Amino acid sequence: CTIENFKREFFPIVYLIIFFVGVLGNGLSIYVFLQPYKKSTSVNVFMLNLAISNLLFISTLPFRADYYLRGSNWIFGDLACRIMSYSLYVNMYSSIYFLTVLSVVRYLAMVHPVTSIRSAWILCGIIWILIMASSIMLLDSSVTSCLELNLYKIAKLQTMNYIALVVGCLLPFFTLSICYLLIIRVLLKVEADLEDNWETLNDNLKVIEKADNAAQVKDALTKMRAAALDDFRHGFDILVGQIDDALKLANEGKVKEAQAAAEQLKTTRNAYIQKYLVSHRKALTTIIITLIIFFLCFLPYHTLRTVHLTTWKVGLCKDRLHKALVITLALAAANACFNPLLYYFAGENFKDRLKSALRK
Ligand SMILES: O=C(O)CCCN1C[C@@H](C(=O)O)Oc2c(NC(=O)c3ccc(OCCCCc4cc(F)ccc4Cl)cc3)cccc21
Ligand SMILES: CC(C)CCC[C@@H](C)[C@H]1CC[C@H]2[C@@H]3CC=C4C[C@@H](O)CC[C@]4(C)[C@H]3CC[C@]12C
Ligand SMILES: CCCCCCCC/C=C\CCCCCCCC(=O)OC[C@H](O)CO
Ligand SMILES: CCCCCCCC/C=C\CCCCCCCC(=O)O
Ligand SMILES: CCCCCCCC/C=C\CCCCCCCC(=O)O
Repeated sequence: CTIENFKREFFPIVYLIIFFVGVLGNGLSIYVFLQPYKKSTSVNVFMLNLAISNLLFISTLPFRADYYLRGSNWIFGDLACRIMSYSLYVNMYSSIYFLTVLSVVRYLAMVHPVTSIRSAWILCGIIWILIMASSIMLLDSSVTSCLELNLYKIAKLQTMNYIALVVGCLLPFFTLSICYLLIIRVLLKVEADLEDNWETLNDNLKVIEKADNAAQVKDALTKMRAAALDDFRHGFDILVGQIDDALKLANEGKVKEAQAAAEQLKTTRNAYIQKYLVSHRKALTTIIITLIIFFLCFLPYHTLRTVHLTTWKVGLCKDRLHKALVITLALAAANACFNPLLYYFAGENFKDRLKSALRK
């Protein structure tokens, strides 16, 4: 079949690229995750678990590459061949679940009604164990054609596919869709409220900026304090305190100095606004990247995988569908080197921590 020549030319290249990009990205990421960072949240745990899984899977891609460079011949043993499948599917579904967990955690962080480090490790251990246990029949106590689909494997894999498709791909993707919905909702409502607070404060600052006497400045500062009342919370409302100082000046009759005080109070409020809007932005970013990962890496692969299993026959080549499966399989594997784009653009000050970790 034509697809066999295609795979022999295609997989060595893509796998070894994924290996090179993935060892670099994950080793660097893991190094950053293991270095001490004071304000490190449970996010750090989930990313780290993902990174480690991704790296363990990447350590197998040379062997796969080897298989195809030899003309689809597995020279390693039966056990290494079983480990190929075991690593591939454990890493796949572990990754999907850590990513789902990371989006959920990041949503909870914006809403905050926390995941501690120890709890994050327990949740990770449970994910590891459930998925390793679900996968052990890939390790059953032919092999020359290690990575192929054959007629003895097809009956088991049809049943295995049903369950892995539903529970390991569609259920987490559904969870991600709900997460996106919830994050958009929270972000829009919170940003509407932040606009209203900013605008009330700016109204009163404009009033104070052109006020006739000290009583008027005092009244508008009082209204400002009423607006300031109602996750760092601006160092326990630092702006609200500075306003109290300005109100003292007002009650002393110092109009010019109270106006001067009010006019630098414009910026300390948007400091608060941003300290609590950056978490909402982190969650939006996490969910958008993760959904792109699903649409690129996992959903086409599970679709075509299912159709391939369903329509498979030992005599027929099925070249277009099989080639589409091969390319989507490559994208499922490439996820292991994609995941640091998440770490970098949606980690916890990851660019800062990288700069600090590499500087001599
Ligand atoms: O190269 C090529 O020509 C193309 C690929 C050939 N090829 C090679 C073959 C191969 O591997 O050798 O695989 C296929 C499959 N495999 C599956 O359809 C499957 C379905 C399920 C499955 O489950 C593993 C354990 C999952 C445990 C789990 C985790 C969860 F998170 C939730 C539930 C569960 Cl149960 C493994 C494979 C389907 C179609 C083709 C092949
Ligand atoms: C991944 C895919 C399926 C995402 C689904 C897209 C649609 C169905 C989602 C994405 C954003 C969602 C909206 C987000 C915000 C709100 C405000 C809320 O007070 C009413 C529901 C409403 C209007 C949601 C409706 C459903 C919604 C439009
Ligand atoms: C040939 C086979 C190749 C295999 C390649 C080896 C893969 C393992 C690499 C790094 C492990 C990192 C160990 C991570 C330990 C995490 C626990 C921890 O130390 O805590 C983390 C953080 O500091 C507080 O939560
Ligand atoms: C930056 C590292 C990323 C590595 C990504 C590897 C995944 C490759 C996925 C898609 C590439 C598609 C190439 C298709 C070539 C078709 C050739 C042909 O039709 O004969
Ligand atoms: C140590 C792993 C050996 C296998 C090679 C894999 C690539 C290296 C990946 C991560 C190396 C991290 C180095 C150890 C950091 C210890 C934590 C610390 O520095 O405090």
